[PDB]
Amino acid sequence: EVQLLESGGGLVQPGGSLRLSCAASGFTFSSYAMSWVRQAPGKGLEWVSTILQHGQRTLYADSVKGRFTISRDNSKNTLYLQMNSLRAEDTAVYYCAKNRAVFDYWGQGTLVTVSTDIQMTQSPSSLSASVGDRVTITCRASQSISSYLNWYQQKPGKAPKLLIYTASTLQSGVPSRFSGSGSGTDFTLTISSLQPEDFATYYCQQYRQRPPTFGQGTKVEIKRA
Repeated sequence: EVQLLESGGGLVQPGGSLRLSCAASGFTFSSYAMSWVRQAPGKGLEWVSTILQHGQRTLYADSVKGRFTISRDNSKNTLYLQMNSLRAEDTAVYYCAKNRAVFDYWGQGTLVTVSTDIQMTQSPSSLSASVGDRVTITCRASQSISSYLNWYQQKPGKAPKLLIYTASTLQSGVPSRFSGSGSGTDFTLTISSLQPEDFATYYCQQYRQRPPTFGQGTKVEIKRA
């Protein structure tokens, strides 16, 4: 089984520094690029950084350029994010993810507390439904992204899980009631019959352009009493 274990999160003062670590097992660590994606409290997913297979090249998001440094030790199968000059905006749960575009495995995340791109828009923002219902989520892109569109499921209290990649291809182990379709700028994720485990927040992510960008997400919750 594939395992990603983050550590290093904690409370720090603004301007301070932290070092996050990710321990990987169950796959050839050196064969893949590794990324950090963060989620601010009550907000959506945001790609932070990516490092290539042998540490040759690194990419950063504009908000962290100059303050963050990603590194890896392929002998220790470990990934590092050195966060310097921390700000209040940096407060978030930081996730360790495999790959650079299609994040097929995620760690559980570590919480860090501080005392021109393609825009993806999801609709609805939230929706209340019941078991057995049919749910349809729409993801729209500011410019054409062909079919380079992924869908992630994030159950409450859990890390994101890859559902669909390249618009319509189901990930191994995903139930058939999930289906994805669309092209260009307009995409849909459909759950044909809701099950109690399907109540979660769903995110769409484009990897047509670097950096990859996410939608705000769609919360699918049970109908309140």
